[PDB]
Amino acid sequence: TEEFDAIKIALASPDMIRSWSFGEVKKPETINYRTFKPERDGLFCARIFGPVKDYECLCGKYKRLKHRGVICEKCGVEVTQTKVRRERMGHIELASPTAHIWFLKSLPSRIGLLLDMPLRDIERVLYFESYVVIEGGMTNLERQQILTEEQYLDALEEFGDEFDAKMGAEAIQALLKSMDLEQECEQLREELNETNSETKRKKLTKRIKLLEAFVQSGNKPEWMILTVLPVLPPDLRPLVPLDGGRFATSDLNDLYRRVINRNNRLKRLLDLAAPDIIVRNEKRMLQEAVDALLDNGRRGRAITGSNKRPLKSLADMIKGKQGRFRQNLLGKRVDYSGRSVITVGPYLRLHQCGLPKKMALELFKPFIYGKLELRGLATTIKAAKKMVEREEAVVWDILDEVIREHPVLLNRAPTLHRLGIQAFEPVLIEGKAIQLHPLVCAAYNADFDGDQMAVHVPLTLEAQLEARALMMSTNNILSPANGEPIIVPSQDVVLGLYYMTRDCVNAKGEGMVLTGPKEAERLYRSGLASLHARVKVRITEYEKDANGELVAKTSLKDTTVGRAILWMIVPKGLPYSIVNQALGKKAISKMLNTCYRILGLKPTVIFADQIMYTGFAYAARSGASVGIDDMVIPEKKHEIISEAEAEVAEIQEQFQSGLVTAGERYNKVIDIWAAANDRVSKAMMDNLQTETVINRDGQEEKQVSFNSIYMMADSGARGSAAQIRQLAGMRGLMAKPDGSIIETPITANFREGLNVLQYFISTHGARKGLADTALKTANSGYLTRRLVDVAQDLVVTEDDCGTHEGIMMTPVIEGGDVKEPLRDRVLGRVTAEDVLKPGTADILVPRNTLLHEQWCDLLEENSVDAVKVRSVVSCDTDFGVCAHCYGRDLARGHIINKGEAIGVIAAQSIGEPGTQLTMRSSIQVKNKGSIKLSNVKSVVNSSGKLVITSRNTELKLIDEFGRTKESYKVPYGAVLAKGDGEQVAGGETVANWDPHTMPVITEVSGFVRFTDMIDGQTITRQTDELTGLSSLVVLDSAERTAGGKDLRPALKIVDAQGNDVLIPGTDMPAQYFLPGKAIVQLEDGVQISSGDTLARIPQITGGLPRVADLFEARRPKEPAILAEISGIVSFGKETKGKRRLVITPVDGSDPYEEMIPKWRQLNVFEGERVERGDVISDGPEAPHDILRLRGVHAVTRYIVNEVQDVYRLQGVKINDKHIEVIVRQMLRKATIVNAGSSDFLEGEQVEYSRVKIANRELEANGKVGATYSRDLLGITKASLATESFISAASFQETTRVLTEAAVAGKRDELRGLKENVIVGRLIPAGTGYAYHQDRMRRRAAG
Amino acid sequence: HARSTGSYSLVTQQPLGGKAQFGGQRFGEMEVWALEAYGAAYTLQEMLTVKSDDVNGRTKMYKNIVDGNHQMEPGMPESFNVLLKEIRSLGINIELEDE
Amino acid sequence: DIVLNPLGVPSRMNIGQILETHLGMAAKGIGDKINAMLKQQQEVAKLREF
Amino acid sequence: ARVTVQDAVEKIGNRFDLVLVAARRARQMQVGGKDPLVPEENDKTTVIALREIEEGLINNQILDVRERQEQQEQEAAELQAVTAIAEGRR
DNA sequence: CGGAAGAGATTCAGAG
RNA sequence: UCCGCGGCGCG
DNA sequence: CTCTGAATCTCTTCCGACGCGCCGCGA
Ligand SMILES: [Mg+2]
Ligand SMILES: [Zn+2]
Ligand SMILES: [Zn+2]
Repeated sequence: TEEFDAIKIALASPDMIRSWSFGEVKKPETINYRTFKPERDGLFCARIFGPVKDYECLCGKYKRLKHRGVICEKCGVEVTQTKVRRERMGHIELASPTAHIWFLKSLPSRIGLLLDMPLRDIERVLYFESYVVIEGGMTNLERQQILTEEQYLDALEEFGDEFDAKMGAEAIQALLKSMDLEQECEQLREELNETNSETKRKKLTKRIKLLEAFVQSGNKPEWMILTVLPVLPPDLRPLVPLDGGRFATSDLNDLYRRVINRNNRLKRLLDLAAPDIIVRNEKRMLQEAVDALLDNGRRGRAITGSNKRPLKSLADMIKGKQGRFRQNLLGKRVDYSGRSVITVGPYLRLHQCGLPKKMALELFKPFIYGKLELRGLATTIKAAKKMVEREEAVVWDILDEVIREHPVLLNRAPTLHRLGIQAFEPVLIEGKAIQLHPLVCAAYNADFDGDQMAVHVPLTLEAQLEARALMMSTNNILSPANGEPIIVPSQDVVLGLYYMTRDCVNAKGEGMVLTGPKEAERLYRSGLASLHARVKVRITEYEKDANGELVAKTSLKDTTVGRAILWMIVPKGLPYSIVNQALGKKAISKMLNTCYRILGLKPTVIFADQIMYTGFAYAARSGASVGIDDMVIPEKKHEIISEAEAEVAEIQEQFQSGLVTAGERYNKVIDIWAAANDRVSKAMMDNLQTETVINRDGQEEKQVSFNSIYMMADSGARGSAAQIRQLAGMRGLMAKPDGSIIETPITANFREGLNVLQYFISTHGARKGLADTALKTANSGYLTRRLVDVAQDLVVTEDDCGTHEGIMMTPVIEGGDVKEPLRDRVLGRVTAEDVLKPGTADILVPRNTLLHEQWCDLLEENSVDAVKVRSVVSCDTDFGVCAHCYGRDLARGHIINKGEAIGVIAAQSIGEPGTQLTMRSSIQVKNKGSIKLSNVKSVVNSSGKLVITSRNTELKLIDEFGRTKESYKVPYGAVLAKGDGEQVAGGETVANWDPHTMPVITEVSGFVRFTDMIDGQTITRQTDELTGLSSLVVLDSAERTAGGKDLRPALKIVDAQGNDVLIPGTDMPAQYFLPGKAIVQLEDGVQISSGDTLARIPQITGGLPRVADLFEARRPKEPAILAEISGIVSFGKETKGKRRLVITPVDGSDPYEEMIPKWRQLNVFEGERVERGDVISDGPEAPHDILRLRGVHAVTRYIVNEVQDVYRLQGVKINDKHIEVIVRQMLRKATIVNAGSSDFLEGEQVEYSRVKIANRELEANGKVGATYSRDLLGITKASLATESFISAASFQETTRVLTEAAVAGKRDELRGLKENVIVGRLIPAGTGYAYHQDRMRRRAAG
Repeated sequence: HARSTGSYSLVTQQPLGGKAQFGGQRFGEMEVWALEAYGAAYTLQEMLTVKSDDVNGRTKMYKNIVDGNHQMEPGMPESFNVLLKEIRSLGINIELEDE
Repeated sequence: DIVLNPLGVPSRMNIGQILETHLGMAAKGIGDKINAMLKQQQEVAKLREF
Repeated sequence: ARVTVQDAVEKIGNRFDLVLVAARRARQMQVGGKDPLVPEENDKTTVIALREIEEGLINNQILDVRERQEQQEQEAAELQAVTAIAEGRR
């Protein structure tokens, strides 16, 4: 229509709004009830808003279009269409101004901070409680002075008419119109440069920028106080009839009426010369009425109606989940849709869904009209309608003709991830249930216990082409969350295949030879041999040769009849070995995956369908079933339980003799019950799992049992070892609601009856779990909404940015366990640098190569330990990411195509598993390797051991090929029994430490001499009359005297002559201070060896909250402090609770001082040389400081590691890319440290793209570029921080962002996805992307 | 339940909700994100503008479908005009640019 | 008359329902026998003792 | 019927570009009424266009040159018509 | 309700 | 031809 | 002994899935 390019917002000038309005409304009247006609000058006055009916005058003067576009003479109504009623806005004119409640009440008082006034004063003047002052030079009274009534009278009775004092509305209007902007701008900036206080500086800066925003928008600030108030058109605030002729009035109409009434009252009291207090009361009521109209409930008590409910003001029509933004602009209701209960249909091919005939007829009724007239069977739409409503079977023939290639979309609420909507080619069935193919039903997360599903039909041919090419289920084989296929069988299919491939030691026809799988099928179907019988069969297989031909091979192999039968369906090219074992769920999954990699898409689809058919058929023929005799109870159980209860009695009587504390008695009982439960479980599994049967020759032999429940568990079709354990073994301990474990475990299994007590205590867990999931759903949905909002802008916009930067990928290893191999972390990513063959300079993998499966296998063969890959966070693309930095698209297998929206994919991929999350002294070598130290400094002693002065060293055990095997952190001062590079074996002790104390280490031998210490002041003389030998303890600051304050207890080391030995490498003396409350085992004046120690020192949350805190950039409550500077630590002044630490740079001239608290244990002893980003004290880690110290790569590695850790603990797989993209989206805001020659002001928040572009052009013309630091804002703030104010207003805090944009004079270019979705043009992603490129070229041409 | 076409609401001009009113299903925001995950722009545009809210575009679409031509002409969602009128009535001036 | 999937039973742990099924097969069993014992129209004393 | 389009996508490479090309081809086949280049077998214009691009007979540049030559034919008809009108006036 | 974040007001410590 | 509010109900 | 800045305390505001189905009531 109007083809707008952007949207602009600003304050409303009163002349502008008056120009909008086609008239003023002056009375609270709406419509007459004798005749349902609007009253003139009323809220629905037709003379203003136009006629109620098309071209119908209120007077009845004219009735048809012959006079279209003329006014009546008897009345001012116009001969036009009713649509104008929707458009035209009225206006009302107030006898007094009124503050617009938004600018007052918004969290920063924009008017208040503009005028520097406290909000209490502003409300006390605007609400008519006090006067305020405007000054004249003859009076000492200054302007903006608050003035109470007694002060008002006191001032006026001496200086009346010399100064002036007014109430809130008029005074604020006059003040705003009586101030200049440039003078206050310059005074504010001069104060900013002259002042120092950071609070004062930030207030000054925000005022400066507010004034700059007002001047650059040119919006006269006084406009913030309304003087003329718009009237919403009648249709948007409809008055709707009711039964009995009543009418429901929209609350907006009542608020408007009240405001009209108050305005009329105030004008009448003014024009008849009322006394002062009366008109003041009336105008205060009018101001309150306007506040109610705009934002009822925003201040004080909310207005309410007869229903005792608060009325919904205008602001409530846009705020909240019922608001206009969320309810209608997004999430429209749609035509051509249906819903129905779903149902299994196994006879369907993969790509076709069974759609009830009635729904098809209803949906395609327009298409049927069309084709029926086209084929000449019906002449007019009435004929078509009457024919289709009579269902003349020719309509059924036409209906079968129309849909033959017409895909439809199936959707299941909630649409957790994009698989939730899929496309199918319909097939017509009588009945009323929609029939799905079970395989895709598994992907839907759907079930068949009564889940409904909704169906939409695309209209246009471009739309149906999109549905076919993109959405058809034959395309969505690979999940976006990971590369593994999503179309995977379960339940009966897996059970059937498992039964079909399981062999037994002796069966009908064992040992015969079959010339081909067809004969195997014959012998099975003719009943002369059972599936399980082992036999030799001649089989042909094929392989993809070096050229790409399917070269054949034929041979005899040992197999089972069932296995040959299954092989017969396998397509050419897969090796026979894939089948020749007991096929579980995982085996079938990897079989489908290997089919998809070796062959194309369509052979895999056909293979899937054939698998489904054969599995179902043979499962049915199997007749597997569950019976009460199957859940065998191991007869050992009674004995084990008697033993356990005997031990319980023993420990209980041991406590009865008082030999132990009750807590340890509880612990012992719990331990023995757990041990007994495990023993019973093992006995049950052993008895169930295997059984003895006679062989062919007549002897007993063991084999895997065909017990039904065991077969179901072992196949992986359904159930688990836990459920089997509960079914037959004793189910064990259970927790009280506090999470503590009841001493008496539930002893009876499910097969025997549970007593009432066991059942009752068990119900605790059941209701805990149900409440748990009920609550978790909401948090998961909320989190997903957030992630989507933050990442929705990001789209692949170019092929290659040309960045050599990237991140280093190594396998994730914790505590000697390889939690994640390198192949998974690097598959599908592009090499940032050329990979070299280990130990050589030869290039193994070139730079900028997408690492597919063959490259990963090659990397594994050469045992490459680390790779460097391109990352989303390191991409140089502006307003997007390049295809090479993102890498392989999980859903397709190759490099991602241009124009794909990746952020939304990542957001859904993170959100969906969230439904599954839960929410309420020595080192031993594990295996062979070599010991290496990551970062260490070590000293060796007379005992032959090694003691370490690095506080964050890690042992790493390395493979003979240089790959890592194990790694473990080692505390300060631990003792080590081995040198670096020595060989190690499993179970070998290599290092030791006391975890219950902190030592202090002396590197060189010598004679200790106490220094800077006095007994009873810095140290006190412990003689442990109750414990043992003499000792000395440093007196804490509360215990030490003032003489012990500046004297810091220490010991120097001296030579044999008593001369103070120097540190071996520095000019500092070998001086070792004793921290507060430190303990030393040695007295003054004793010898100590090199590498020897003397010091004694006194020394979890749920997954979903943890991930929420990570992505919200939450500051941890005990932030570890790290060295902001490279230098030497140094002590200094002391004060209450906090120590004045200082770091002194080695070469730098700028020391820094920090208020390090003393209650946290310090890891610094006045000798620790330290570098930037090194830990000074431990604790939870603050992401912002990590970013400041160690850069973007450190923080991205930290975030990805934590999120992957929690998810892998749950067992869900999510590729790192979807976390890295979120991290890059978090990282937009930067701050300017110097402007160079740029126009940017210092300390401003700027989007990283803008400053990057500005610096690039600035250096492109040779000027000094600006410098910046990047700030990790939380995802909520980062989503609100965007320039696209429309998206922000859609998301949260609508009033705040609207006010901010309004005062700013913001403009949004409508470049993201959400904005275009609101507007309704094509999104700039996917197929729409191309449409935009031409447009932008035209916009470049324009 | 199934709805090809029927009644339309007064204020928002969107189709009615619920079986009793013979309304259509709701293409909730989660489904919109699902479409955004695909490159399927055209079906999204059709879902929002023509099928739902364009007071004239859906008439044109009905005409063309009856005629057997699967054209499309996206106008402007009337709910957007409703939002504009409410924001203006609030006293905040908002307007389109580059007409 | 009705065919149910067995796979649900171990994973939902509705073991009791299987027992119900068994009792059902027992219950109608007696019914069937007594039905036949009635259909042959034998002496009521025999069915009384049964 | 068409089980999958993946071969056509391989030919065009960009999946979305395939959708656009097939869309315009089907548009001109339906309203313009130009006949399919391959047998139709009671299929629909959509799958017809998909097969045609699958055979490599139809591609963005091929559409471009076809549109160019059709425009040249139309303008030749216009010029010959106006020359005939002038000959009628003379 | 509870938890988290922001803004304003009040109190304590350090420096003069 | 309709704005809801409250309530249960199934996903 | 006093003043300013920084830190701490108090008060106020915002947020805690999507989807359908019936019943009642309604200044
Ligand atoms: Mg279900
Ligand atoms: Zn008139
Ligand atoms: Zn890049």
